[PDB]
Amino acid sequence: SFLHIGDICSLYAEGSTNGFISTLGLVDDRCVVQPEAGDLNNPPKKFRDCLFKLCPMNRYSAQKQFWKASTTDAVLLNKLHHAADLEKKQNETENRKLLGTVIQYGNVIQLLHLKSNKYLTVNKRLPALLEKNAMRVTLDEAGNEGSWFYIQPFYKLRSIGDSVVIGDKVVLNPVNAGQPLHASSHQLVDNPGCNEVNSVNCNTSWKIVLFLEHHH
Repeated sequence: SFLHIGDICSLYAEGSTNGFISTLGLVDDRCVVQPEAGDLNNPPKKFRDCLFKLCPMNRYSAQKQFWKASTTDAVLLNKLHHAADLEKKQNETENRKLLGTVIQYGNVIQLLHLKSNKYLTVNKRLPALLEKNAMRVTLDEAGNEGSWFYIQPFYKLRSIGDSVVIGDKVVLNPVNAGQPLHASSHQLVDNPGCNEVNSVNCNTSWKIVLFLEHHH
């Protein structure tokens, strides 16, 4: 039972705080873990909100150049706009070819939160809202380089190059945005009950729990 691009899973954190990554609405871009909401044997009531789709690494170079422009030249801006469209089209095409391919440890993936249709994203230039020395994690619709994560093995049963097995505990390590995804114990003031997910050197493990195979 291996994990594939296109599979839909939930991510269960095991750390100082245990729980599935979830969100706080369609507008609020904060990611959290609610320990009391549920666990592996007793999953939370709103599980629709804990679902992520495993996606390939999107190209963002042309998009970034365009977003960046800024610029006064309309001719240039149109060339960049076109290039960004060709890039988005290439992601669409290539990502379709990758559907159903097995994910190997060391691969770069993106995590699409299905309910909000946004990617889990690390912001290398922003501190987390609560945990001081950590970097901020947010939900971003288009995503960016901060949405790129290496999926690495938490334990040595499997190594880089091996297929990721369902139920495996992994490290979600940003490619260049910062440190591993962390399930902190920093409780949100406004909410219960919810603890901040951020990016910082940590020992959190993330268990990949399969919900639906890609072909569905």
